[PDB]
Amino acid sequence: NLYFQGYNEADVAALVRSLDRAEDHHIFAVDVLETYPYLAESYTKVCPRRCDLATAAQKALEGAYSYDLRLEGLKADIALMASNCVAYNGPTSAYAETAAKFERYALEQIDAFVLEHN
Ligand SMILES: COc1ccc(CCc2nc3cc(-c4c(C)noc4C)ccc3n2C[C@H](C)N2CCOCC2)cc1Cl
Repeated sequence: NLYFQGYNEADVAALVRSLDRAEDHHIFAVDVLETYPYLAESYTKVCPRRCDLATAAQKALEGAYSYDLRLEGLKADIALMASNCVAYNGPTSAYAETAAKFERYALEQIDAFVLEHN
């Protein structure tokens, strides 16, 4: 599929929005530094690169993920969200457990979208 015309941006953005779960206490909804702006110095030392679901839904509408055949770019942004949460909060916290659960749920929804759309 060398000439894949890309996934519909609105469709990808609705997929990203559906990854924001109440069972995850919405911890991935918005930038950590929008919620905790004074954490910036401490958080950036550990996590130089950040992402969140509101930023990803915005990037989806700009077409940031549309041209990856298997939405590899979106999967990398989900992995970053999850990884930063494990790294900043520690592997024994309930946050790290929520990050691992969210990641597994998100990759399954991404794969089901790819399979459905194609
Ligand atoms: C895993 O168990 C929980 C998870 C989260 C909480 C506390 C809430 C929380 N604890 C949070 C921790 C983070 C966070 C931090 C700090 N570093 O990475 C992440 C991700 C980010 C958001 C967090 N949020 C949600 C923030 C307060 N909200 C803003 C308003 O809209 C709803 C969401 C409590 C529990 Cl019991």
